[PDB]
Amino acid sequence: MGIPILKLGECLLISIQSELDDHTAVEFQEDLLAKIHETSARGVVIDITSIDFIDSFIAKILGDVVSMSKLMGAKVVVTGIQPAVAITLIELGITFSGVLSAMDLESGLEKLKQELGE
Amino acid sequence: MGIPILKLGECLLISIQSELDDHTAVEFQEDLLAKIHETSARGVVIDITSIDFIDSFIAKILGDVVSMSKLMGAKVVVTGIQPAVAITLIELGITFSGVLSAMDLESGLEKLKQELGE
Amino acid sequence: MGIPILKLGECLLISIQSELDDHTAVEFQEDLLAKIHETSARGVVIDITSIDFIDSFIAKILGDVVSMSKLMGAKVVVTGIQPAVAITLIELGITFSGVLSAMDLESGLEKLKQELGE
Amino acid sequence: SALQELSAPLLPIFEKISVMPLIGTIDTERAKLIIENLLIGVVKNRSEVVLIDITGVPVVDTMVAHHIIQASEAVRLVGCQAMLVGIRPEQIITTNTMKKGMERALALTNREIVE
Amino acid sequence: EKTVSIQKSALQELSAPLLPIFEKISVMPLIGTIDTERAKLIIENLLIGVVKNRSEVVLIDITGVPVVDTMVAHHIIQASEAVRLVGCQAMLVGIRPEQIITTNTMKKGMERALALTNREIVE
Amino acid sequence: EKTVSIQKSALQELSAPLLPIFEKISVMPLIGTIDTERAKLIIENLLIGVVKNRSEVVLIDITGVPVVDTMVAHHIIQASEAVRLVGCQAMLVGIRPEQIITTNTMKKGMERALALTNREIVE
Amino acid sequence: SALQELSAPLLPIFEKISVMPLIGTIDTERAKLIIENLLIGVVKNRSEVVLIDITGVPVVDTMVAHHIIQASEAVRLVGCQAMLVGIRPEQIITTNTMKKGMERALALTNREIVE
Amino acid sequence: SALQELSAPLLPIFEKISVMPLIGTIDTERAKLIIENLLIGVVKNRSEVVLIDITGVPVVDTMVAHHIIQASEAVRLVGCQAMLVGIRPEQIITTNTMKKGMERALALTNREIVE
Repeated sequence: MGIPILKLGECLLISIQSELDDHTAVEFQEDLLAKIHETSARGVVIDITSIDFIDSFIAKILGDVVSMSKLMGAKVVVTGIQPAVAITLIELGITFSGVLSAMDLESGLEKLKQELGE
Repeated sequence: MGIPILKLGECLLISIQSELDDHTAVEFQEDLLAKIHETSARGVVIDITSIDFIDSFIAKILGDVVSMSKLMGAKVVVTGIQPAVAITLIELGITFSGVLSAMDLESGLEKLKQELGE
Repeated sequence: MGIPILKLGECLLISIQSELDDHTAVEFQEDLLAKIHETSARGVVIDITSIDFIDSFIAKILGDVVSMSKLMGAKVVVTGIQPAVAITLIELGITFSGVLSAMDLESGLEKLKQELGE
Repeated sequence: SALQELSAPLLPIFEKISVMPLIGTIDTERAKLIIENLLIGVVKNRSEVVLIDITGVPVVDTMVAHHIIQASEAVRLVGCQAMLVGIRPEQIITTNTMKKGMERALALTNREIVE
Repeated sequence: EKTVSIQKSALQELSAPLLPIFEKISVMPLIGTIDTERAKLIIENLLIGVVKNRSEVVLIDITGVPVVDTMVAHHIIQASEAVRLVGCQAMLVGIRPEQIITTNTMKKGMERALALTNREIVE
Repeated sequence: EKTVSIQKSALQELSAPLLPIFEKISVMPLIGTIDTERAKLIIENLLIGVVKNRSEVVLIDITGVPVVDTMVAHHIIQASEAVRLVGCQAMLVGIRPEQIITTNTMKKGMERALALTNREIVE
Repeated sequence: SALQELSAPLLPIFEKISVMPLIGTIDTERAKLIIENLLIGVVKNRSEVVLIDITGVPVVDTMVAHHIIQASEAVRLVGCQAMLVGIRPEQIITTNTMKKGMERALALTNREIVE
Repeated sequence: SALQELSAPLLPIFEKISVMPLIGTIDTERAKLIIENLLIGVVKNRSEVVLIDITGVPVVDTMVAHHIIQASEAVRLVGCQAMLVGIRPEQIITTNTMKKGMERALALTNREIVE
């Protein structure tokens, strides 16, 4: 009801608009893995460009859906992270390695198809 | 708050989850045509697979942007029409000529990437 | 005195003779870094073949000036560790990985030299 | 006077830093990140040629050097001093000179300088 | 009377399809079955030691102890160098209070399983 | 024996490798386990199905009724293609009071699985 | 018992080790490290194929398979038995059989065999 | 004690003999001949390079050297010492050291080594 999935030749996509609570994300966290069961995948591409502030528990969720989607087989790309979300709030207790971040959704595909699926 | 529209390499992939009324339809109509001039584009892929019922006051709004975007300067394709909504489209009776729709968002981008900008 | 630095072909075959004092190592620590800063090099070849006894702070200082000259931009190696000084590193839990050790000064030259251009 | 620096050569932007030893200028990572996302940011330099020295906390400066990798692309500290590193109480890439720090940055975009 | 409990342990097969090894588990991942790994390890050195495929696609779900099931993935580096882990479930990976190789399905697992043994399946 | 002897009826698996789908029958040899083929033929056409192994290489023995086992081997020519029968034991083939393709071992069945569907093992 | 059984070919020194179940036999660490620079050889296979079991001595065993790397090429523990992988309360390269670890041994140090 | 210092490589299966020069230890005849059929080894080394000296042993050590030629093939002694060859009233191919006995052993069974 606001979070679409528009899979594109074994490569999924994710748009994320402005969220306000972690009760949205728990209904969302099951929806991504329920899609990656229904179709085969090689890399999901999470796009968080439209977010300027992040709850610290939501950063635990968005830091988790990386590792929820690594075990299924697919890679992840957390593309288009803004400054103000990244600079002083992702200095928290993350372990972001092997994440393959990108700059924008057009170049975010070709940093994934250059690695996997081709 | 709004219908999530993203962009891809020289294409736009708008996906529709659900609506409320004509007020959300004119707000989405103002969203897409502004964005296609807010940046540059040549092909719109409208995804309407998640809709099972459309009122006659709404199908003209999806009759507007399927023909107001061609005059704007980009070719359009409305992939994945459900069989329930496809009955009342022509039971009303409006030909989607020049639209060249497809079955799913993967195969929708096959023709549009081929036709303009090979 | 005691610690010569040679500057042979963009490499520093610096040797270490029978020296013992941690205060000499502090006197040594500035001599290696201020040489490679003022004279731009790419790989330092330390040589500790003569030393058979070490203090705990020597393993910290030799644990420093490998990680120190790595941060200055030099793939520093360590050549010819004696057995008895390698025995007393299984108790003092230093973590000499990413230090690129070698066997002797002959093979320790081309091992670094294969890791830079040639 | 608020000025830290910036430049913009061919594809990879990089940034100069002269000597300013304090912590209250956290703008040097704010004004970096608010402009790195504007243009198409790739690997960028720091060039601490004249900087002696940051006193007690470059943790703010060296953890944001990790956070450019999550924003766009990696970073490189070009030419630290012999005393700036002088005690290490706590990775990333580095280079000694700017003239070859730029050279192995164009390899990260796969470009070489022919005649 | 209790012949059901015997031949309940020994239903973790180790068929050798193309000689990496294969395996499959059903829904019984309780802590009493430590033979889910110690009966695949005693046979692992017996036959050829190249990559294992566990294929636990029907196992819903492990209870709270994966440190008998995901410590062995860092322990068949021993005597086999290797290990994958094929097709987890959504509520199964919902258990993450806290690397190794994983794959969506077996027919994509068997492709890169033959990459480590350096062989192709073509024509 | 409340739910253990019925959960162990859901232990006649069908793992799904590369396009020939193979089975692994460990121990369920009595006449009451008719479902070793019923839970095969139903799930045969469910996924995309071609020639199917059985791999009963550790099993002793079928008692007096191969009607449920080897007569139905002619019945998976209907939905699927011509099934094999991999590695009978020496005490099993002695029971012949009374064709079908068979194979001595498990890896050799996959050597002629791809000979049917025209594939090889290269590199 | 002065039993160590070196038996070293050209570059790769290796070892054959039966049951030696005491820390009083620490000399398989001492004689192995001293022999490592008496000949210039960089690969060391281990071959603990017949050894079961050990309880409180991997502190000699694993660390001597760790501190060869600071003096030579990496090592390989060959054929850890099935009653040995369970006792691991706490990496490197390793293998299964003795003749196939030797085939992997030359590949790391720029050599191969032909027929 | 009861000990077999015999590794198990490929077809050049070799051995090692340390100082146990007493005739009661006949197991170096037993645990080599009885292990000889259990794995297919064509050529066979000894490497008795350490023990000095030998008085009542070597009739066993030369009946071993002619119960392998009739078992499979090509035993070879590797590196006898200087005192060890004083008065030997008792042929067999031999060599000088372990790293070069192997290359006269691979070449006997028509196998080669390149790079």
